[PDB]
Amino acid sequence: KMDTNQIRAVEPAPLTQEVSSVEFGGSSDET
Amino acid sequence: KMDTNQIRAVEPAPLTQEVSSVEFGGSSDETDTEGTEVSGRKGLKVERD
Amino acid sequence: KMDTNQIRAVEPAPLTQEVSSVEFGGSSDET
Amino acid sequence: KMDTNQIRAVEPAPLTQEVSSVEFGGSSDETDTEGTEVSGRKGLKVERD
Amino acid sequence: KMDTNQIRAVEPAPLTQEVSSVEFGGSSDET
Amino acid sequence: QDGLINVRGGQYGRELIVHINGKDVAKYKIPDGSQPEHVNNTDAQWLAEELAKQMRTNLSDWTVNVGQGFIHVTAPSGQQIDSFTTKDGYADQLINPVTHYAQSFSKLPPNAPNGYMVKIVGDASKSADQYYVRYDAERKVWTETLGWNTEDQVLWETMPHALVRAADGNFDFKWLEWSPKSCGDVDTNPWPSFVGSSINDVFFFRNRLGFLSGENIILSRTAKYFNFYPASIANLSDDDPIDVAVST
Amino acid sequence: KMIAAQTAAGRRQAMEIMRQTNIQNADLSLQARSKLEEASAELTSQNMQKVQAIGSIRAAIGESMLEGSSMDRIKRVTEGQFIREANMVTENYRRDYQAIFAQQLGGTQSAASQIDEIY
Amino acid sequence: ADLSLQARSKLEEASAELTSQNMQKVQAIGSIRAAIGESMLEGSSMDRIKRVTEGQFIREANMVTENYRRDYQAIFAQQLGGTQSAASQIDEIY
Repeated sequence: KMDTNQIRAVEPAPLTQEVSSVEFGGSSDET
Repeated sequence: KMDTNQIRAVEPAPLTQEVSSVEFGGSSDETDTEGTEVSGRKGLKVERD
Repeated sequence: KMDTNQIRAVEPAPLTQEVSSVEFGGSSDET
Repeated sequence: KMDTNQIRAVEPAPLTQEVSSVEFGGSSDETDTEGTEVSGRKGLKVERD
Repeated sequence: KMDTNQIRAVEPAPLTQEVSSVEFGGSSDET
Repeated sequence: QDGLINVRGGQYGRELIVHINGKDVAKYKIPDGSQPEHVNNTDAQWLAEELAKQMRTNLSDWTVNVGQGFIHVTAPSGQQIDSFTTKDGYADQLINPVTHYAQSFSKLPPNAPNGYMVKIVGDASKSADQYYVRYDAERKVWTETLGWNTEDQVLWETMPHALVRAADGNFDFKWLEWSPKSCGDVDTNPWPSFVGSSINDVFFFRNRLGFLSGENIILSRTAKYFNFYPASIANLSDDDPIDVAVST
Repeated sequence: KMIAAQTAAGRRQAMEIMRQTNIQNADLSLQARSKLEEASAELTSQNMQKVQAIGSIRAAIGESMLEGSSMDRIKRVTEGQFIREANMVTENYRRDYQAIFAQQLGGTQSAASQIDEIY
Repeated sequence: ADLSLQARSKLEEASAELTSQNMQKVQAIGSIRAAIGESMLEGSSMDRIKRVTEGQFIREANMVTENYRRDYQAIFAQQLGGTQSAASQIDEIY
């Protein structure tokens, strides 16, 4: 059971995705 | 021009006390149905008069 | 020990309580 | 100049109900294909008429 | 006990639902 | 034949449209909400009433009644729905159609009528989890029930009988009243596999009534001797009966 | 004429502040429905574990060949544990509703005082 | 337009989760397929436990899709809320 024991110790990480959002400021009008 | 007291008199929708949910089979047990729900040898036994 | 083993697998959740609070805005007076 | 009704009439893009994904081999099973998918001795047995 | 051992390794997730809310900015009236 | 419409609140000014057989039945637009009088127009109950009244006029007979938070539509038994969809004029969570086929148990109406059957088919491809649930009105809960067109009982005339000593001391020889299947349809809840073959032997394995059909062992539930069917299509209870056909 | 325009501005300002709090109040009403669904989905998930656990308990008591009042009790108690936490899920939803119901009300009263002050 | 791109982002985040749950689905179901074959019991009961376990994984995918669906609903509403707020404010300018 050497193959089964070691592969159980592999444990790769899932690392789910993460995304953010963009921004805009805007302006104030004079005259 | 709206009404002064009309805004205040308005109230939100009232409380809903219970939330509906799925009840999977096997949760119900020991009801009042005459159908045989008594289990084990207790159901098979019948008293002698 | 069938009864003791299975009851240990029951594990109901405590689900402690949680409550929030109301908010009032107020008004600004003019003249 | 714009039209204040025109801004209100604009609505966002509609809902997309389902999201695409990958089905790695082995997820599909027990389909309607005539090809032999029934497994074990059940598939090898044949009834008599 | 092959059936019981492997099924215990299945472990699907709960995935409780999560919701957000809408927002309205409001407007300031001039003259 | 029957349908439902959820109601959630309308969010003040979104066009609500109902499609019945391709017709834009009962189109209604909530107002903006500036006046306090418009505040009454957002609650879920009043939307159910208003949409029903327009639905009555557009549809010939189509007996329609409204519950605490839904709208129930019944076809006149002449023509079926054949197309049931609604437009919120918003994100979907204002009014969504509720047919008899839900994708998920989460996507279910809270209120529903007294008896409403729903087939939750999570994936069309897969037999999977195509279990039926039916609403109970006395307590606001959905209880799973077997399929609509399926038959739940064996004849009881060909199934084994029992010789029972009565209370008075005399002996009765009755048939055994078994339990109707109450979990799923014939495809998802198959027959006990002795319904076509004779029963060879009877025994009592560990608190289970046991039958030997032609080739396969059939054991009942642990508690219930006469119940040979699993309790639930999903989430098997570990008490459910076992049916195994010896390989070899 | 100028004073009439200012009063016309005053009422239209009241229209928007009332409309804004109405949108927010209708928002929370939809949010209340969302919290009902979240609680409802939790109750089904708790119900899924309940029937498996209670179904498992029924299996061993039947095979225990002992029966009696005590074995009826252990099933009775562990069934009670699932019910009491199921009630608390409903109670937590009520606590959530009471807060947002109050929060909706607070906005209406806040809008009422401001509108009355404008004119 | 930001939230519209954000909706697309949430779609592909959910899509990535769907594949991640799916690759565990085939390993778990594939593991059961072996034991059922090795059990030599066969019969209706064995087809059930694979069916029930497969049912759990399909419920997993349905809820992920549902969570994205109401994720879209919240930001669809938020986009619309900004549009109406802009419409009213623009109207008051004139």
